[PDB]
Amino acid sequence: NVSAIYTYGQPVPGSVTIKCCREASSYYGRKGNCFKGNRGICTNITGE
Amino acid sequence: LGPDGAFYGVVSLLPFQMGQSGFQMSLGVALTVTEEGTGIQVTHQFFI
Ligand SMILES: *[C@@H]1O[C@H](CO)[C@@H](O)[C@H](O)[C@H]1NC(C)=O
Ligand SMILES: *[C@@H]1O[C@H](CO)[C@@H](O)[C@H](O)[C@H]1NC(C)=O
Repeated sequence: NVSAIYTYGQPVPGSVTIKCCREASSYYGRKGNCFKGNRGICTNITGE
Repeated sequence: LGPDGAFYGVVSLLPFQMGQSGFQMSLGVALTVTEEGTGIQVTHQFFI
């Protein structure tokens, strides 16, 4: 639930884009656990 | 098939989650062979 305001209390027309993701497990790799998870599935939306 | 009886079934593992914790250490494979005229089929299942 996002809003944005100028210094003197004015609405700001513009584009607001939000991107949310993360890593999966990151065990360590190599002599540990070489291939693991993904790059993290990253999603993305944008609004006006 | 039909030339002499042969099929080279390459299966891509990319849709499978190789590299994560969705493992059961077992990949169940079922193979069924039918015939054009007769509706009879032969089924063969095994665990990789
Ligand atoms: C979100 O940003 C990424 C940046 O790499 C882009 O590839 C992706 O297309 C964007 N999302 C949409 C729905 O366009
Ligand atoms: C079966 O034999 C070998 C071992 O898999 C393979 O190289 C060959 O291409 C196969 N032949 C057919 C017809 O699938």
